[PDB]
Amino acid sequence: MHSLLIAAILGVVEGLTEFLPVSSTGHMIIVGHLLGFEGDTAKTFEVVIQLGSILAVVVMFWRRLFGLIGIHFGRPLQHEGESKGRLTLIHILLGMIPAVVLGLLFHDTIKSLFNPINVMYALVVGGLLLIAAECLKPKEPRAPGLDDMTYRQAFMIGCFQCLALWPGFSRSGATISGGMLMGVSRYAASEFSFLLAVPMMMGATALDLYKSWGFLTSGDIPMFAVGFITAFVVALIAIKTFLQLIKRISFIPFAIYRFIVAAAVYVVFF
Ligand SMILES: CCCCCCCC/C=C\CCCCCCCC(=O)OC[C@H](O)CO
Ligand SMILES: [Hg+2]
Ligand SMILES: [Hg+2]
Repeated sequence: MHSLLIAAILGVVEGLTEFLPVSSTGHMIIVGHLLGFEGDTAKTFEVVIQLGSILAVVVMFWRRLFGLIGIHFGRPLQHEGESKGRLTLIHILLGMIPAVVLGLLFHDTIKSLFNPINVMYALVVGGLLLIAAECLKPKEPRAPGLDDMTYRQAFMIGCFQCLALWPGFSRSGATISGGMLMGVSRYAASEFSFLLAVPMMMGATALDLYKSWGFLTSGDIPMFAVGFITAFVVALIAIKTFLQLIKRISFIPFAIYRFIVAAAVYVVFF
């Protein structure tokens, strides 16, 4: 069946690219164009399989996420840092504030940048940003572990998340670049962007799901669900592999891969 085969393909695409700094949105417009799945019903499909990849972070950081909102499951939480500090909900809130304000104020304007030419630019520019963060970051990270992050690092990563409102720029790309430029290690910066994505994306999809709720029907449920859990399985493999891969690899190959994806956006759409 075409409808479910496509749902599984977009599902693997979403689950790989959503948290890799490679622009899930960019990959979605190419593949959706190559599959023929591009209508209003596709943009609502591609936002609900985002919740699938969301759930993966939720599963992977279950005990950490609940500890931030005050629910400690009767065991000490695992410590990830060189200091006696602990990531707190304030870190998350500072990481959310700038992009929330800017995203609210400029909603209509942001929506009008969803062109394929803007996504092409955001792939190149965000790749350059990754290169710059890799070239400019300190020799010795100030926050080697997630629990070493400061309010200032969290807030600055939060301002960098405004760049993510640029369609194609990749939320994880913006926030990991900012993290490394603020002396956060690749690993903790990845971890912090995944944690930050949870409130960000769950309010993003909820917002999109409300404004686009009219499209959903009874028959979407088969398609909407095959993509959802595909994005969940793939994201769980992607995130766990990425967190182990980035320990040894840098972001240069992702930046270069972004440039190849930019070329594809031009080949496919122009
Ligand atoms: C859904 C469309 C496809 C999704 C696109 C995914 C993006 C990956 C692109 C570039 C990263 C390349 C880096 C990953 C390759 C590393 C493999 C490897 O073996 O490197 C490990 C190294 O040996 C350490 O010890
Ligand atoms: Hg350099
Ligand atoms: Hg900002």
